[PDB]
Amino acid sequence: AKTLLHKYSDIPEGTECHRKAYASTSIGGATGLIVSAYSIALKPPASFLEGVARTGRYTFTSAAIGAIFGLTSCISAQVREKPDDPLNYFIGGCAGGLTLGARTRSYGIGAAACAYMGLTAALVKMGQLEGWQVFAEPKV
Amino acid sequence: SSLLDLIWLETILPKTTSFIQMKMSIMVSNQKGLIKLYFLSFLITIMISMTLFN
Amino acid sequence: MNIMLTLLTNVTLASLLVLIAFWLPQLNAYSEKTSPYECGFDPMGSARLPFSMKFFLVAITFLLFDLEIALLLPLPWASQTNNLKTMLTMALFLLILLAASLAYEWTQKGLEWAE
Amino acid sequence: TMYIAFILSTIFVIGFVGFSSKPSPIYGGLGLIVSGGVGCGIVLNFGGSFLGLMVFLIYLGGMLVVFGYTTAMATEMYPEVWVSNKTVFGAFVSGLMMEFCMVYYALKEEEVEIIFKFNGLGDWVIYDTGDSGFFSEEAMGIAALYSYGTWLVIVTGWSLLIGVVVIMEITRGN
Amino acid sequence: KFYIREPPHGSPDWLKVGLTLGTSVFLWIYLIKQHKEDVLEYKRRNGLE
Amino acid sequence: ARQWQPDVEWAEQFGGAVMYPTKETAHWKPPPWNDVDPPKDTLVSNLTLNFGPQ
Amino acid sequence: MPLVYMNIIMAFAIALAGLLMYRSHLMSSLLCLEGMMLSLFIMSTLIILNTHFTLANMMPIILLVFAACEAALGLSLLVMVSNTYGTDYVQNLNLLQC
Amino acid sequence: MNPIIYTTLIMTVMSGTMLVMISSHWLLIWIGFEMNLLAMIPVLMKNFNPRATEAATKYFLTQATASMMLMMAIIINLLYSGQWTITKMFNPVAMTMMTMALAMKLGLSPFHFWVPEVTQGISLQAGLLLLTWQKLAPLSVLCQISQSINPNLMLTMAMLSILIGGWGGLNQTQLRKIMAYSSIAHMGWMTAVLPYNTTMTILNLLIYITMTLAMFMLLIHSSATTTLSLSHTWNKMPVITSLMMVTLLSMGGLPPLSGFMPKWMIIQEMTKNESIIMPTLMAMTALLNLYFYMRLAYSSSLTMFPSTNNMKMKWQFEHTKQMKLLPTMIVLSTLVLPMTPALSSLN
Amino acid sequence: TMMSGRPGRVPLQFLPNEARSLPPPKLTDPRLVYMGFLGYCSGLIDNAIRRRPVVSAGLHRQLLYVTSFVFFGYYLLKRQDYMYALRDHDMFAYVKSHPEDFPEKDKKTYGEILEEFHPVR
Ligand SMILES: CCCCCCCCCCCCCCCCCC(=O)OC[C@H](COP(=O)([O-])OCC[N+](C)(C)C)OC(=O)CCCCCCCCCCCCCCCCC
Ligand SMILES: CCCCCCCCCCCCCCCCC[C@@H](O)O[C@H](CO[C@H](O)CCCCCCCCCCCCCCC)COP(=O)(O)OCC[N+](C)(C)C
Repeated sequence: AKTLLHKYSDIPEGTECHRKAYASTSIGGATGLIVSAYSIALKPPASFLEGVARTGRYTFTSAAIGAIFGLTSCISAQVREKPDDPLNYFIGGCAGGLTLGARTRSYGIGAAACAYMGLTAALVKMGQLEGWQVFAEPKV
Repeated sequence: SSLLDLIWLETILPKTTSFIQMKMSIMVSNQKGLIKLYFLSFLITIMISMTLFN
Repeated sequence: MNIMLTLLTNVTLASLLVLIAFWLPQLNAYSEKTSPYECGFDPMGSARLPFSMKFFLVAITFLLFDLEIALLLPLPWASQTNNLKTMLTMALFLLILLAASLAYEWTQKGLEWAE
Repeated sequence: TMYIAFILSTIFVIGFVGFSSKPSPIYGGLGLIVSGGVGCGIVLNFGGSFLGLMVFLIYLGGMLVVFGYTTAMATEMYPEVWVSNKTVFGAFVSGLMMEFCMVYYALKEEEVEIIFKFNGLGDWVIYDTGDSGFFSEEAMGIAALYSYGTWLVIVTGWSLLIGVVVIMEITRGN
Repeated sequence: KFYIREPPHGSPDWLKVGLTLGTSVFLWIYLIKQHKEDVLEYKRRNGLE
Repeated sequence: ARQWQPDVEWAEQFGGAVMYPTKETAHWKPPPWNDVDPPKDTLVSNLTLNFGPQ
Repeated sequence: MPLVYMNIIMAFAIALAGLLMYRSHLMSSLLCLEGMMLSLFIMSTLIILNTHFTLANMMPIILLVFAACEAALGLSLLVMVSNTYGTDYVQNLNLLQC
Repeated sequence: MNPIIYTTLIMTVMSGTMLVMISSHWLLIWIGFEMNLLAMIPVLMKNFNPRATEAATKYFLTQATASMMLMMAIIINLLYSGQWTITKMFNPVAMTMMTMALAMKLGLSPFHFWVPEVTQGISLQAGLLLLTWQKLAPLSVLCQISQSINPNLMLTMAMLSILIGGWGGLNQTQLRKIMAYSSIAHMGWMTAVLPYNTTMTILNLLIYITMTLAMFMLLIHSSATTTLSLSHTWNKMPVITSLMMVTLLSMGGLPPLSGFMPKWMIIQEMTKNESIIMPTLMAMTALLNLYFYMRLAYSSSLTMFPSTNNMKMKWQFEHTKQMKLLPTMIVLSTLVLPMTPALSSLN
Repeated sequence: TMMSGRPGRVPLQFLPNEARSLPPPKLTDPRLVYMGFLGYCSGLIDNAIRRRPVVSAGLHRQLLYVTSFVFFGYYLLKRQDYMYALRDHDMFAYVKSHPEDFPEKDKKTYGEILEEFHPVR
């Protein structure tokens, strides 16, 4: 987890779009694997083949979302020549939301996911820029 | 009155949020109460905590 | 080392006796000879069906009292201490609590088998 | 060296793999008895004869009750054994393969697990040169439960008495 | 006699009433004395009066 | 000409096994009033033994 | 750390994974629970005997005592469940839901 | 159960918790946990029925697993330090095991399912004792070992607890399961503040215990275990419904009630440590708890549901047993906001 | 735990000896009056729950409620004041002992400080 995030962040912002897409795809695949493992544990499938099918579907959905987000964000940053701009991450997040909507075959899910993932990704970019921290170290 | 106030402004914030919360509530609370299932969940949690937390 | 050799010798002798028993004599086996024994007639049920245990509570009490005696076993070495009064007090305390457990179960009818 | 402690530890892990693959409580108890005896051997080699014999005796007594309970409560028409079931055999083989892999890696190189760092060397190496005289340190430390450890005796005896009360109360019914 | 059955709290429980009043009075006088002692000790320690 | 107060339809919408029923949760049923489930007609199945003739 | 400690910790992990993965019987999970405390006993006594912590030699005995209390508690619950349902299967403990 | 045996079992539960709280030795802390569990099982099984037996079985399995993991952590810590004293743990793996075990004992997510299941299984008195006291002990251990807690693991489990509690409570319609999910959310808040100010953890614990005692005792007084059962209480004793409504408003965190004080202090304390996203998400997620508290308040006090015909006989009769300290719990859970700076006395 | 384990702390002591040098709360403290008000509210709620006349019945019981709340509030206020005095004492001592960490800065007037002007139009 931390190693994957370190790789993704160590690739520079506006360069190496293929490596950025690979790293984001790996992160998405790991997230999908975790979600699928919890789904298998909590809602058991009727068969081993059904379990494998569900795991593959969730993993591919997450990996596709990650790949689309990373590729779109890096390409947008490259073409605009404006790294460190939250708009690139917003575009990547909405592209990932559209990918989720396509995977689920639902326009409403696609639209809501585009909005929410775009806001989340833009906020993550702003946090990287401004030094925001979620799990802050204790002090004071 | 109709398209914006009664339909779209209602759909964007309060209706969509309520629908998402209801769906997540159903997902969380829809359990059969099987110790086998949620102990397997415990095992997955323990492995994840040991590996991905350093 | 010597104890391992002794255990190996005993196990090997017993296994050799089993091997001689199962390979020396003439064998004739058929389905009627190897059928289960129930006094000349066929068994109605199976021997793997549940078998009620009328002393299930005495077994649990046995677990607890067995670990009580595990606590009591190191007493011979405890008698070499300088704190003889404290040692004697704690030994008698453990034994009195064991007696209290026995008395409680006896009066509350835990020692009676289920009917 | 003779690797006696390592061999015994491997047998200990094998018995755990057995009763954790969980064929049926009869064979689970058999594997647990084997593991208890082997652990008695391990701690006998390390020095504690009283502790080894005590844990062996306690588990022999405990598994005797489990046999009677599985005859009454946890039995079926065809009790499962390790080769009888696909799941049980799969889990048993998985555990054996994992133990073999880790043993081989540790013997071939100083294996650092994702949790702890282990060095492949002598259990005889790790021992201490010094000796006692005319008494057993383990026996004296255990016998110190009555001179020292007055508080431990009190809480332990209270817990045992309340345990008798509890088992009587749980099985009351009505 | 309105009630066919004697109410549990028909008559005051004089023991409880006396204990209540005594406890309240004791707490009040103890609080007054404690405050007076606290003021005196504070003044003595700080060298005021 | 008076304030509206809930009726049987309202109460019954609040009286299910769970809020927001689904297929599974509609197959679910609310627990008994005194929390005591009716006894199950399990079979004792006493052991049958041939005592004799040999 | 010697390989003996590695094997004992591995045995504990195996017994923990056995408990968390029920099959049908409650008794098998109880046996997995008893194995975990056996591995804890062995690990504790190996650590204590190696370091000559003399006063800590009584700790494994207390560990065994409370293992016995847990086993007694579990067997009592098992007999109650079996009386109610006819079998010690864990599938019958489904009246309560999350 | 004999009254003497019941009171000796209650005293044994309390003695185990007190041993945990006063011990300085990890073995004695483990002994206290074991004694607490052993005496706590019959209390759950006090009223014998299959649901109580199942709840006691699930509680025993979960607590035995947690105690085993805790002892493994203790032994691993002893291996790398030779120390039995409860201080900062010297091994990160042992600390992770200890955190997992204590979280499983407390019911923090993803170790929460047993909380609603067991609480629905057991009676109202048993649920009251369970929630209150069995949260009281592990939190004291966590406060003792707070300086080595992994902030990431602790805060992840806390946010999971808040989210899961809100959502489960949204779905539930049984009062005991509602209480259990509310408990999960409040434990989330306390353990979220835990790595920064154990004083704020203690303050939240006390306020939560007061509100939970008042709520459970009101349910016991009204003999209501479902929403529709509680909907008949306005026609028997309308005062109890009003007090319950004010207590529910307090639990939801509305100012100026006593439920606002812990959330306020925790948000402030976390903000001092440069945490903003976490307090904002935690504050926004509590709206779910407030929603299902308000849904419960609509049915019982703010609207008048249909009643039955035997309520007339119930009118003719009077409640006999008197709840101990119910008025005090009602007042402390609603009206002590102007007394906030006493948390320094709590320090 | 900030002040837990502060040197010289006696365990399980609600009020130490060094707290006697602080001014005790006045008996007419507004916080004490609010504690008495909480006691009175508890008494009224007791009467209401037990279905006695709320304001009239149980005057002795209501007096006991108010008195208990005032008593405990007095001692709680003393402990709270002591803890705050202790905190200020420690903070001042640390600032005195670490001058390099808490330096006095030269004061500049607004005639010397330059601030950017942002017109509102
Ligand atoms: C006291 C405890 C330990 C006991 C150890 C052994 C004690 C007995 C020692 C003397 C045994 C004498 C041989 C008896 C063999 C069985 C007879 C039998 O089956 O006959 C029918 C069968 C008849 O065979 P058949 O071919 O005619 O029959 C065909 C089958 N039917 C019947 C259907 C037609 O006899 C044989 O097969 C003869 C086999 C060879 C006999 C001699 C070999 C053994 C020699 C033993 C020497 C001692 C050392 C080795 C033995 C082990 C001890 C160390
Ligand atoms: C008859 C008159 C009325 C009596 C009513 C009594 C009801 C209350 C019972 C008294 C409770 C306090 C017991 C007083 C004697 C015990 C002394 C000891 O416990 O006091 C200190 C500790 O006491 C308590 O911690 C603080 C007592 C104050 C708690 C009540 C106020 C809580 C704040 C709530 C603010 C808003 C509500 C305002 C009140 C209405 C000791 O410190 P220490 O041993 O080292 O603590 C170690 C653990 N730490 C460090 C982590 C804390």
